[PDB]
Amino acid sequence: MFDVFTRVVSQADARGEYLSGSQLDALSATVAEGNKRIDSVNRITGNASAIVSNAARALFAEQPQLIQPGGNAYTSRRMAACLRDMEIILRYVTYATFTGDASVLEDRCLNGLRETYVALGVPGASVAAGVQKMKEAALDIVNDPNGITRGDCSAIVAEIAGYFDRAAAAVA
Amino acid sequence: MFDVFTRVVSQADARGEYLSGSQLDALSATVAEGNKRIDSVNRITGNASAIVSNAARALFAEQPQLIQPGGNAYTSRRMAACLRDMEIILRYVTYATFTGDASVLEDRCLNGLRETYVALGVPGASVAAGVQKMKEAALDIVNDPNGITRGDCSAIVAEIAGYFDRAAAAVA
Amino acid sequence: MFDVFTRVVSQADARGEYLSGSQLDALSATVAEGNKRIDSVNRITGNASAIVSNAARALFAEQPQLIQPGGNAYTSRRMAACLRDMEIILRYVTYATFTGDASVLEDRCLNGLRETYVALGVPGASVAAGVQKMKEAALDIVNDPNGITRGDCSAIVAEIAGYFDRAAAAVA
Amino acid sequence: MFDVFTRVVSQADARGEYLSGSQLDALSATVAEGNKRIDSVNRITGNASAIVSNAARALFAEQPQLIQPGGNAYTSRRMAACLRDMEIILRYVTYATFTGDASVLEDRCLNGLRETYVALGVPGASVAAGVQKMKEAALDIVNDPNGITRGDCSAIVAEIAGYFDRAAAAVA
Amino acid sequence: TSLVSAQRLGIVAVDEAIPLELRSRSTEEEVDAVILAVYRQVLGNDHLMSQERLTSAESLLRGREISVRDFVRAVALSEVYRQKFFHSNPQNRFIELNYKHLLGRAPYDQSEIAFHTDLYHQGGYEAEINSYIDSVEYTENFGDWVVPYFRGFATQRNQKTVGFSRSFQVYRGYATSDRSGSRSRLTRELARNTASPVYAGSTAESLRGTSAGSRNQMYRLQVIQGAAGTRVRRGKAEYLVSYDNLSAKLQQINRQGDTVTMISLA
Amino acid sequence: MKTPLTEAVSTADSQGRFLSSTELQIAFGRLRQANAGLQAAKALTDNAQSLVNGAAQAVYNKFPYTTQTQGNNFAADQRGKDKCARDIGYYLRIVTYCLVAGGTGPLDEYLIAGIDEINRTFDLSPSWYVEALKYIKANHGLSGDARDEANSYLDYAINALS
Amino acid sequence: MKTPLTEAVSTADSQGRFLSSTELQIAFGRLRQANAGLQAAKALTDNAQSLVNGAAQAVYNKFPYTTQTQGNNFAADQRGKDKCARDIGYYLRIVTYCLVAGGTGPLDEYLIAGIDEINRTFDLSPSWYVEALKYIKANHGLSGDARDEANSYLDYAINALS
Amino acid sequence: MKTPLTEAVSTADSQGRFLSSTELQIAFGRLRQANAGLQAAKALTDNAQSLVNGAAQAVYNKFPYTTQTQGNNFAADQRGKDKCARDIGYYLRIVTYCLVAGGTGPLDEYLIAGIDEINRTFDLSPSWYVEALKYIKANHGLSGDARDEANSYLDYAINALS
Ligand SMILES: *[C@@H](C)[C@H]1/C(=C/c2[nH]c(/C=C3N=C(/C=C4\NC(=O)C(CC)=C4C)C(C)=C\3CCC(=O)O)c(CCC(=O)O)c2C)NC(=O)[C@@H]1C
Ligand SMILES: *[C@@H](C)[C@H]1/C(=C/c2[nH]c(/C=C3N=C(/C=C4\NC(=O)C(CC)=C4C)C(C)=C\3CCC(=O)O)c(CCC(=O)O)c2C)NC(=O)[C@@H]1C
Ligand SMILES: *[C@@H](C)[C@H]1/C(=C/c2[nH]c(/C=C3N=C(/C=C4\NC(=O)C(CC)=C4C)C(C)=C\3CCC(=O)O)c(CCC(=O)O)c2C)NC(=O)[C@@H]1C
Ligand SMILES: *[C@@H](C)[C@H]1/C(=C/c2[nH]c(/C=C3N=C(/C=C4\NC(=O)C(CC)=C4C)C(C)=C\3CCC(=O)O)c(CCC(=O)O)c2C)NC(=O)[C@@H]1C
Ligand SMILES: *[C@H](C)[C@H]1/C(=C/c2[nH]c(/C=C3N=C(/C=C4\NC(=O)C(CC)=C4C)C(C)=C\3CCC(=O)O)c(CCC(=O)O)c2C)NC(=O)[C@@H]1C
Ligand SMILES: *[C@H](C)[C@H]1/C(=C/c2[nH]c(/C=C3N=C(/C=C4\NC(=O)C(CC)=C4C)C(C)=C\3CCC(=O)O)c(CCC(=O)O)c2C)NC(=O)[C@@H]1C
Ligand SMILES: *[C@H](C)[C@H]1/C(=C/c2[nH]c(/C=C3N=C(/C=C4\NC(=O)C(CC)=C4C)C(C)=C\3CCC(=O)O)c(CCC(=O)O)c2C)NC(=O)[C@@H]1C
Ligand SMILES: *[C@H](C)[C@H]1/C(=C/c2[nH]c(/C=C3N=C(/C=C4\NC(=O)C(CC)=C4C)C(C)=C\3CCC(=O)O)c(CCC(=O)O)c2C)NC(=O)[C@@H]1C
Ligand SMILES: *[C@H](C)[C@H]1/C(=C/c2[nH]c(/C=C3N=C(/C=C4\NC(=O)C(CC)=C4C)C(C)=C\3CCC(=O)O)c(CCC(=O)O)c2C)NC(=O)[C@@H]1C
Ligand SMILES: *[C@H](C)[C@H]1/C(=C/c2[nH]c(/C=C3N=C(/C=C4\NC(=O)C(CC)=C4C)C(C)=C\3CCC(=O)O)c(CCC(=O)O)c2C)NC(=O)[C@@H]1C
Ligand SMILES: *[C@H](C)[C@H]1/C(=C/c2[nH]c(/C=C3N=C(/C=C4\NC(=O)C(CC)=C4C)C(C)=C\3CCC(=O)O)c(CCC(=O)O)c2C)NC(=O)[C@@H]1C
Ligand SMILES: *[C@H](C)[C@H]1/C(=C/c2[nH]c(/C=C3N=C(/C=C4\NC(=O)C(CC)=C4C)C(C)=C\3CCC(=O)O)c(CCC(=O)O)c2C)NC(=O)[C@@H]1C
Ligand SMILES: *[C@H](C)[C@H]1/C(=C/c2[nH]c(/C=C3N=C(/C=C4\NC(=O)C(CC)=C4C)C(C)=C\3CCC(=O)O)c(CCC(=O)O)c2C)NC(=O)[C@@H]1C
Ligand SMILES: *[C@H](C)[C@H]1/C(=C/c2[nH]c(/C=C3N=C(/C=C4\NC(=O)C(CC)=C4C)C(C)=C\3CCC(=O)O)c(CCC(=O)O)c2C)NC(=O)[C@@H]1C
Repeated sequence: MFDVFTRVVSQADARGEYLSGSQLDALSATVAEGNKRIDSVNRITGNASAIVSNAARALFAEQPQLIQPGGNAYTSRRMAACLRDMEIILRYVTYATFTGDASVLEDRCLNGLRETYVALGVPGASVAAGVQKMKEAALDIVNDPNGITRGDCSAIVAEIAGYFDRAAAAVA
Repeated sequence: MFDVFTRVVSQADARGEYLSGSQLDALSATVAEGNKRIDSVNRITGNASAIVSNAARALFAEQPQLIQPGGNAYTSRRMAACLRDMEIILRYVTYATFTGDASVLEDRCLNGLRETYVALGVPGASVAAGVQKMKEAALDIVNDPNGITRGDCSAIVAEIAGYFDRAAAAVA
Repeated sequence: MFDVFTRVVSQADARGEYLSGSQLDALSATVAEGNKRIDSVNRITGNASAIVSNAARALFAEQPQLIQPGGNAYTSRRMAACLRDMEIILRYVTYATFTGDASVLEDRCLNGLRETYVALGVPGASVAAGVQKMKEAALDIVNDPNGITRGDCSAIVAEIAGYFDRAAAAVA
Repeated sequence: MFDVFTRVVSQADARGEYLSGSQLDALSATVAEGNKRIDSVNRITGNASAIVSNAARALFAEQPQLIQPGGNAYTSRRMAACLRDMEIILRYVTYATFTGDASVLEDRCLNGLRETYVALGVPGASVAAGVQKMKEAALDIVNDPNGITRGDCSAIVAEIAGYFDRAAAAVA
Repeated sequence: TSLVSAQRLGIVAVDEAIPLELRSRSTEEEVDAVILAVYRQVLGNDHLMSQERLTSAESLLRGREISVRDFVRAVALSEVYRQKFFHSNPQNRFIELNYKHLLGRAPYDQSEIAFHTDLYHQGGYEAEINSYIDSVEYTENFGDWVVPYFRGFATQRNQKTVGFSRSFQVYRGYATSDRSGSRSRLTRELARNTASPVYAGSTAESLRGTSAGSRNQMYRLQVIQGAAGTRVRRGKAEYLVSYDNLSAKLQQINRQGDTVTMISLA
Repeated sequence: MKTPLTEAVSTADSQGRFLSSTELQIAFGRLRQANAGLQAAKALTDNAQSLVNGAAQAVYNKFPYTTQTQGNNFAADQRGKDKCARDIGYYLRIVTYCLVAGGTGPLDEYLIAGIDEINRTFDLSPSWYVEALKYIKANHGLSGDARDEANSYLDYAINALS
Repeated sequence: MKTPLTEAVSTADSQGRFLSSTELQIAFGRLRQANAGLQAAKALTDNAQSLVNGAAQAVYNKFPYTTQTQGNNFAADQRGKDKCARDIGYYLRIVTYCLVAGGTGPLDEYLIAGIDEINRTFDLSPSWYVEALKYIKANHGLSGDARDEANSYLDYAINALS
Repeated sequence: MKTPLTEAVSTADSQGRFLSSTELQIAFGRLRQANAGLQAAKALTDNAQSLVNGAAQAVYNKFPYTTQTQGNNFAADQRGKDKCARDIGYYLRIVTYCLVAGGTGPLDEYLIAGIDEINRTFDLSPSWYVEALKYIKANHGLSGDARDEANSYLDYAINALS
């Protein structure tokens, strides 16, 4: 996988050139944002169970066919797997947030996921909807202004929202 | 894999026939060439490192784009992988020379190599060029009249050249 | 070793507890069975040689491989050892009956006996068979209603059967 | 494993010495016996099945206890194992004959074989008897003057006898 | 196992090992790490010379042409594996090495030995090696993408308890290897379906006090004894003797005709 | 197929090694043997019919019940006698391949692997074929190296069947 | 590509775990280092032409036969000097990547893996590059954390060559 | 220990087979070669001192810096000259083993396995030893099969170093 730094290095090497002064400055701006990135990873992580269970509850209420007998999330093993997938996706979203690059999410989570669901008969569109609900609760949790040094986290929130949107698109 | 002898056996068995007198005599003619065959394998093997290294230097001199940054032979791992591939091909050509049949080279080295290189982005045409340079040096080494019981090795040299050509044609 | 009384005592001391009325009453009932316990021990002991030799003779009759040349009970030395083991087991069974607790039989006789027999090639399953024969003969002797004050010894007879069964289970 | 040549090399290298002119001559003498050695290997190999089965038949005829019910070679699985062991021993003896060194026989076949048989209750003395029968039939096959370039094979025959003897010693 | 036991038994590092899986779109470093782990496991932690590496099989794995399980099998079938573990070993030692290297456990029963001796006699070396890697046990523990790892120190479904005790015979410590052939320490206990005490890590140690002689060392002799003198109470015995009395004890055991199964420092 | 040259390369390839002097000596060993093997092949081939016919009759003589008993597995009718001659012809022809190839490779690949199952399924006695193979050993008329190599393959088959 | 951030995720992913305080502390460790690393990369980059030419001459001085002996592997001609100058530039450029990445990942991926085979195949002495790297260590003019991290990568390359 | 005889048994043992004509042919290849191998070994042995001295001098000449430069890895002093002559003697002695054994086994096990790590750790150039081996090839005075085999081992070592 890449992180925000090695992404720049890898592109530089293919061209055989040192990082420009503006590329180093840009990475310095990334470093200046490091604490907010760490806080957002910590906040999502601390609430992971709630994020998953609430989004799942919201999804099944919005989409009752999923849990009716014969529905895809019916039976304990299928429900268990569905909850696991939500958590896996959330976990890899935080990985991408931690590293500052989507490569981990794409390579280790999303690659092949659409084909997996198509083969299994998992409704990918319902997965994307559950990812949207997780996205919503996660960003509210990250933006919660209480109990934390005050500042502007809009950039990190946008970056996180992108990773969620990436996940939702990969399945839907 | 087949050798020169079992190649004829397998064909004969497929027809349920004994080898003909013509076939046995052909095999007896191969036996007469055996010493030359062995010498040619020995000579190529004794010079394997130089054949590879000189062929590679000559290839990177003619095709400097391979060894510029972002080029396919750039970075140590790719350069080392490239040199390995050259030595592998030469190794399998000596196996084919030793057995007197192309199957070992084709079954193990060449079959699927084109497709593998295409997926990797390895330039198959440049590999063929390198195989050509190894072929030219290898044939000169076999033909060196010094230090060996003089004789006509034209037949064995033509066979060895054919094996190099198979290898070259299989990558490009 | 423990006897029926010290077994209860040891458990109570570990709990830091006086024996309860029920436990004392249970021991009182044990005391009431004492004469029948004593009689059973005396009856087995008085017939010990016959019990052992008859069981041994019956064993070798049913399992002639034991005494054929090369058999584990062949040669005077091994036959003698085998007869001794039968006597040893019967003796410790009578000890356990006398004390009313298996600890003597388990600690002094059965512990490690399977390990000894496997290590030395003694056919444990045949020792078990002989023990079973000794069990049947001893119980007959204990249960004989002649020449003794009549009463119900089923509880002591059941306890004795348990000791033989332990012995048989331990060697195999 | 060592062969007759590498045996001498290994000893020489440990002493940091070139092979002495005496050692080279002794090896040259080994080479001069090469054709007899090959013939002895070929002859024993060509009769392997007869050698094993005849010796096995003779063994069981001489030692009926092996195949009586309860015997160590009774039941198809154990009889099959027994025939396998005979074949194995013969096979490694031919290996040692072929290499001119006992290392293959000792390392692959005999090392720990006594302990295996003792552990399992395989009568090692009977195995040794079986090996002896195979040895006698083998040496007669090797020494048969019919249909072979006449000469003195007494040295090779003695060496082979030594391998059979070592096997017979090892199992018991 | 937990720290309290693992520390005494010298298996803390085994307990904290994490299965290594080759993921989709792995980096060059991850492939390198996987190749290293396979060599350490399948070759029993020998020092691996660069001349011994499987150049081609490594390339194919790196190219995603073959799975991790294929690469494990390539190494197991290689001449390196053969020379290390097969050509100079008796069969039963070879088989327990295959169980350690390929399944990460010790053999459970004599019939496993019998099965694999028969298979070697029937189909040779390749058929023997393939039986481990193609087995249900291999596929369900490691599948195609996870490097094998030692399992014998953890409770496995459908294991025998004695698998745990036997693990200490084939796993001798982190800084050890299966390099010197030799005989199996398991032969007798497999053949007779028994177990042996675990003397590993610091469990071999016994108290010295003032009774351990001039060097303050005790040696633990494990013997199998019979009554061929005083009465013998157990067919299996242990003696603790100081260095100064060790020769006398051996001679005593020898004179009695009893068998020494193991000796070690205590 | 298992022959001196392919085994040499197979071993070398597994080690990722160029052929060395060890393999060259294997090639020389093959050359020493090849001409005698080719001569043995021609001699067996030329007398194939006589050998096959003779061998088939040898089996009938030693196992007369094969030509007297009715059954799919026996040669009491023309069908079985033709099966039998074919089979013996297979053994003979594949043995000549071994002489050409310089190893048991052809026997292993085409005849021996699976022969146990064939004989069991179709109730064919391997003792029949052993007798046919012995006849061929006794009548092929080879000598010297040609004889030694041919008999090794005939015995290899015989050992496989017993 | 080993770096603190990728190693943290790799470890957690192998365990199927969410990132915890342990991985958070790794990130803080990265942040504490990153600005000094970026400063070092700029300083090295701005002086690259001088460090590379100076390092190459240091190699030529220490090993004068490299500029006097004919051969493809030596730098007695302009072709070899250009190759040598290029190679040293690779080491310096890739070292600046390690400072950006905060780990040896770039050296491992781009340079170290396979360098033994290259030097062996083309008959290049690793001592030449050790001398070149030693020159850079003494002439990059860094201090503090930028010096310490930068020297670790130059030392890391040297230890790989020895 | 790659050798014709051990290879034949190793293969047969791996397959769980008796030796067959394939392995017998391998033995014949060995026998055809053995006397020449022993003769070469005798000739190299008798000339050991002159070959080693000559080879070391040929290296010192081709690489004069090795005699002029201080350092544990160079032959400026007697210590280094001793080590160097010792090393070249190892190469020669083990090559004689290969001729006796009939294969590269002795070079593989005693010398080549791990040589890369030694040369890198102690900063010894393979090119030095390559020159030594080239000299021995040019001056062992052997002919015929002895020349061919001995050169194959000398070239095997050379290729392993480059
Ligand atoms: C958007 C994400 C929200 C936000 C974040 C924010 N955080 C800081 C500063 C810090 N946060 C931490 C975090 C931790 N310290 C620890 O010991 C651990 C436990 C392992 C964690 C997670 C730290 C160390 C700092 C720096 C010190 C400080 O408290 O200031 C800031 C301030 C700016 C900065 O980049 O440091 C901000 C903005 N703030 C909001 O208002 C959002 C809701
Ligand atoms: C074309 C290949 C060149 C050529 C070859 C050539 N060789 C021979 C004859 C022999 N070569 C050998 C080889 C070896 N003997 C050994 O011991 C080893 C080392 C393991 C080797 C490689 C042998 C045994 C012979 C036969 C005896 C002899 O010394 O000649 C010939 C002659 C024809 C023949 O078939 O023998 C030839 C032609 N000759 C050339 O001119 C080409 C450059
Ligand atoms: C089952 C065991 C059988 C059985 C036993 C039984 N015995 C008694 C009573 C007594 N038995 C004795 C024993 C002895 N007195 C001695 O002097 C000796 C020698 C040391 C012995 C062994 C005694 C003293 C008594 C008590 C007095 C009496 O004679 O009765 C009973 C009666 C119940 C009781 O506990 O007293 C019983 C039941 N009776 C059977 O029918 C079983 C076959
Ligand atoms: C003791 C073993 C008996 C014996 C043997 C013996 N053999 C030879 C000579 C040869 N034997 C062979 C063998 C083969 N040639 C082949 O093609 C094959 C098949 C692969 C084999 C097994 C060969 C090649 C020779 C040399 C040529 C020849 O026919 O002479 C001798 C003679 C001495 C020698 O070393 O050559 C002897 C003595 N002889 C006996 O009397 C014993 C019963
Ligand atoms: C009744 C004894 C108590 C109770 C029940 C309760 N259950 C849920 C939610 C779920 N129940 C299940 C169970 C199953 N689903 C299956 O497919 C199967 C196997 C065939 C089982 C056993 C599941 C999966 C859920 C969650 C998803 C869903 O709602 O369908 C709830 C609501 C929980 C929530 O957060 O919505 C409740 C209330 N609750 C009590 O208090 C009763 C004593
Ligand atoms: C839940 C919101 C929805 C849902 C999910 C669902 N998924 C599966 C099964 C699988 N999911 C995956 C996905 C992954 N495995 C991984 O390792 C990773 C990458 C790290 C991912 C993303 C896989 C591979 C499977 C199949 C194997 C397995 O289940 O472990 C199921 C079960 C399908 C079945 O038939 O059993 C379900 C139910 N289903 C819904 O209805 C929701 C919309
Ligand atoms: C050198 C002249 C050219 C060159 C080569 C090059 N090849 C690769 C990668 C691979 N080559 C192979 C081929 C084989 N592997 C084997 O084991 C065998 C025998 C069966 C063969 C024929 C494979 C499988 C790979 C991929 C896996 C691996 O990297 O080892 C590379 C590396 C490419 C990359 O790392 O992305 C290179 C550079 N490249 C050139 O530019 C030359 C023309
Ligand atoms: C013959 C002179 C008289 C006789 C014999 C008789 N013996 C037994 C029983 C046994 N005999 C032995 C003896 C040995 N077993 C050994 O292993 C050895 C040492 C090698 C010897 C000497 C034994 C141990 C027994 C008992 C166990 C067994 O039956 O094998 C009997 C039967 C006794 C019984 O109760 O079954 C008899 C009849 N009897 C005469 O009247 C003869 C004059
Ligand atoms: C008879 C039914 C079977 C039989 C017996 C047999 N046992 C041994 C040897 C031993 N038996 C014991 C058992 C004990 N010794 C004790 O001191 C006690 C504790 C109170 C017990 C339970 C022991 C320790 C031994 C070994 C030492 C000794 O022999 O005294 C043998 C001899 C074994 C040998 O060959 O040495 C035999 C024959 N054998 C059978 O075949 C019957 C099934
Ligand atoms: C009877 C239908 C035909 C027949 C029989 C025959 N059998 C043998 C020899 C053996 N028979 C067996 C069989 C078994 N041994 C076992 O342990 C079991 C399983 C419990 C079986 C089925 C074995 C192993 C042998 C060989 C060893 C032995 O002799 O015990 C022979 C003699 C063969 C020989 O070469 O000595 C014979 C004659 N023969 C006929 O003609 C009948 C039609
Ligand atoms: C036959 C003459 C005698 C006999 C033999 C017998 N052996 C066993 C069991 C084993 N034999 C071996 C030996 C080897 N296996 C190998 O792979 C090799 C090296 C290539 C050797 C030397 C082994 C390992 C065993 C144990 C495993 C197995 O059972 O295969 C038995 C079976 C014992 C059992 O309890 O089943 C037998 C019968 N037995 C006799 O009675 C003859 C005297
Ligand atoms: C509970 C009453 C007592 C207790 C138990 C305890 N056991 C272990 C560890 C192991 N237990 C076993 C046993 C088995 N494994 C099997 O597969 C089988 C069936 C075939 C059995 C009987 C094993 C093998 C282990 C070790 C491996 C493992 O732990 O998985 C522990 C853990 C010890 C540690 O330090 O981890 C404990 C706690 N402990 C008590 O205090 C109770 C008296
Ligand atoms: C060098 C100062 C001394 C020396 C060393 C020597 N060691 C071995 C072999 C091994 N060394 C180890 C040690 C380890 N392996 C590990 O993984 C770990 C870390 C956890 C350690 C400490 C092992 C396991 C081996 C055996 C495996 C293998 O050799 O590959 C040798 C080789 C011996 C041989 O080739 O037989 C040597 C030479 N030897 C000396 O003379 C120095 C005093
Ligand atoms: C300089 C210290 C000395 C020197 C250098 C020299 N190098 C080469 C050839 C090569 N150098 C490399 C190195 C790399 N390639 C890479 O991709 C990387 C990683 C990013 C490195 C470090 C390689 C691979 C080659 C060979 C291929 C090529 O030609 O580029 C030469 C020429 C060697 C030849 O045979 O052509 C030279 C001269 N030479 C000296 O004398 C200096 C002391």
